[PDB]
Amino acid sequence: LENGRIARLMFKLSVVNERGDHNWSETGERLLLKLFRDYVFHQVDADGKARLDTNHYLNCLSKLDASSEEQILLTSRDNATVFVVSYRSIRQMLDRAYGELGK
Amino acid sequence: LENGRIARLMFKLSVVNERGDHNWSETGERLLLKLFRDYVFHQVDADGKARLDTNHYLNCLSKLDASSEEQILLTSRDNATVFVVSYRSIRQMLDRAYGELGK
Amino acid sequence: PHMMDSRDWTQLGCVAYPSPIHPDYHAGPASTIAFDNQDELLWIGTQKGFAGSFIGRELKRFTAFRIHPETDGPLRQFLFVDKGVIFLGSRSVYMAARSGVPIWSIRHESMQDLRAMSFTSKGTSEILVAGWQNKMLVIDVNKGEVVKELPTQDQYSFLKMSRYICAATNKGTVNILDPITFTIKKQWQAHGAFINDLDTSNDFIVTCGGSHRQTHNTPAILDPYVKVFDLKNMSAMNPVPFAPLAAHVRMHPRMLTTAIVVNQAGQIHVTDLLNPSNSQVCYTQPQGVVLHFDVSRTGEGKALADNKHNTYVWGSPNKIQFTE
Amino acid sequence: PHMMDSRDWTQLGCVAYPSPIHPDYHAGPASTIAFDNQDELLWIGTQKGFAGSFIGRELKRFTAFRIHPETDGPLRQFLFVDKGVIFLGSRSVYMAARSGVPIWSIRHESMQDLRAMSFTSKGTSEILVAGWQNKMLVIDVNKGEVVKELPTQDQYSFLKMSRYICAATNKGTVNILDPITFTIKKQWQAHGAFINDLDTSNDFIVTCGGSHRQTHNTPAILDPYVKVFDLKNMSAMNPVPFAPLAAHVRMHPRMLTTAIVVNQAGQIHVTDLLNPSNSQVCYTQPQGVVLHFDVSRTGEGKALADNKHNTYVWGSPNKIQFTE
Repeated sequence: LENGRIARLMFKLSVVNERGDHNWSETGERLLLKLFRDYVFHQVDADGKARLDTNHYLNCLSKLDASSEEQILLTSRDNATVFVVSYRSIRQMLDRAYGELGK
Repeated sequence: LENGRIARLMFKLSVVNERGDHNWSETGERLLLKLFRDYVFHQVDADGKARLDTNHYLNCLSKLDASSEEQILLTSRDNATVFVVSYRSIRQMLDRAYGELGK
Repeated sequence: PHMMDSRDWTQLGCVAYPSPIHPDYHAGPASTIAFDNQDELLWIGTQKGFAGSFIGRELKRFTAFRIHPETDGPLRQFLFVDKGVIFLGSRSVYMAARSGVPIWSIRHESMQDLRAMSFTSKGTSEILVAGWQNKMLVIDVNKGEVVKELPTQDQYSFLKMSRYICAATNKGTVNILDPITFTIKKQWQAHGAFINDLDTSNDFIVTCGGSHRQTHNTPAILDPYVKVFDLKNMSAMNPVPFAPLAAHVRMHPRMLTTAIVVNQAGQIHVTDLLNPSNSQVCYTQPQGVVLHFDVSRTGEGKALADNKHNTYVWGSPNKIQFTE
Repeated sequence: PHMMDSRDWTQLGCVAYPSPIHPDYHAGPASTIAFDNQDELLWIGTQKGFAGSFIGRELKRFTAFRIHPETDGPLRQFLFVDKGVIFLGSRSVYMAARSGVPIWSIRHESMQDLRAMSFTSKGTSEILVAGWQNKMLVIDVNKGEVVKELPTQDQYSFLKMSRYICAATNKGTVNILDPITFTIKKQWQAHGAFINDLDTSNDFIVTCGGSHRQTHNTPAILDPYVKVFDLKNMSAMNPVPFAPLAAHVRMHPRMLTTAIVVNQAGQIHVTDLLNPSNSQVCYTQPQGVVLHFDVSRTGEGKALADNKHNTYVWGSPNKIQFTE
């Protein structure tokens, strides 16, 4: 149920990220959704050991489902790109990206 | 329920794919799981339009959950790497990769 | 003149941007800086179009993102509205929320070498964009679309709306443009060949510049004064003498007849336009040559970027606020 | 001799591997080929370690994957067991299912320039690996680990287990090794400087080779015969005359005293070792110079790879099967 909801958001996230391949807004939206994916699923500790945490995955996805206004810090590997952005905004961007692929 | 099962496999698949970063077997296993992800979520038609199909996602993930002996064709973008491999084998590889990250 | 009391003037923060570990470091120092009018932000651009934002006097990093393809070159200018930040590059205009969430993207064929933009007669709903090219474009900021294309004989390095659109050409003249029709109401000969900086209030224009652009015979030399124009009565005023050579200028947002004048060594004069005899003098300690300058909406924050990639914030040690 | 009836001999399939769109194309033609002993597969290696498998006489693509880092160089040899395929490179030994699913990976410090491997006295449970280096390694195929390291004075280009481990040195001699202890039982002077190919049945060794390796004065020239050794009674036999110059040889898996001999132009003789007077002659049409050759377990499929990147399968038009 809530599991069904999470699963559906997972489908969308998987489909939109790392595909093959116009305007500059698209470039930023693609990067933001990739950094979001990394925030949820690729957390590491100091010294870069993988931090596996099912509760973290559930919590992030639950906040995405609820379009939480909570803001999160998304950073590129090289620390050059930094977004401070709400789950609400990420949710809207995800749904739009998925929708545009269906066209 | 089955939704819960699918969601859990999604977590594992997301966590193991496109991370940061020994033996050569690891290289092949990482590639195979990435090509599997592409088989499930990045199907395109001739002329490369995204083929969105929730039933395809559900069917692939259901076969993964059941360790189906059905074999699927996984190919790299450049067509150089080609695997013909069962869901059963992919499931085993996924669970092992996820397990190894927890160590 | 009168020196500044250190209890009123000190270095409050500093940041290297782009720093050595930034992908644009190789391309040079900041291309522009500007105080936001909300959220205590200072924005800094790179020579390849990265935008970085920094919070408060200590310049705590906030957000950072590239606003056009890196082959487009420098981030030329910022503008600020309630919904987000507008970014200008030579080939495009970009708008994003301060979060980095994209709002719109305009990459019009007539955008060949844009250099400047300003608001117009419509508050923050519309901008004019121009540059070293013979077309100008009018953009609806709400819809994120070009609504008009205009011919221009003069090419522009700066645009700013106050009472009128004050338009600095790349030849050192200032055109005063009707904000409704964009027709030239008056041309003012400010400097001989170039304008390095322009600011304006509803009552004044002030500029820095020089008599010749750079050649292998002669470096571009700045003038020992700020040029001043009376916007209320549409006539030139006496220049403000500035022996250290005037590189940048901003009107003080609270002291309405006062200009803030900066030389390349970071020497600053706060000078009343109506009588220059009383001006406060202070010094900053830039590592390199000062390249850019801005003042916050409250007047309390002064920012300076140098050619060694540093951006500094100076002001009073007593709890300063950039806006509100 | 006797020509071959076209109803018994025709080109059944062909593939370019690596083809121009393959990442290893630039590095050259196939490095080795071998018929699998199951699933109707032919395996082809590239100069950078890609393995490609192909089904049936028409060489329908099956699987393909790189078996070592591409800087390791050529795929040197295949071996086949029930669980999967064993792949040898200069620096490592790799085992994977025919699907491409990894089974194990061994990259031992003493693997400096491996060239050859064979089974030993333990069926398919154990292999011996060696090369142009003075160490050999024994590998447990079930566990995927080195179980023994052995010194060797002779460096090897080929190894194959039949009655004994027949070991071709890079000097043109053949060492006959006890399969249990790996001690040399007998040394046979096959060719003057090199062996280009070796095959063996329980009763024979056959080799192709020449008197001098390549220099700028002299290309390596192949001998006008196949050298033959009696494994049953451990003595040399009369060579098999082969005027077209013998480049490759395989024992016929069903006609037990018969050898299949191939020259670089793709001319093939099927010749009884015990009396060479009766041999069947046929021709193939390779685009380039033939570099590799193998025969299937049934004897019905003949494969040839050329220096123009083609691999061909020849045989009877009448429903051939590679194994079983």
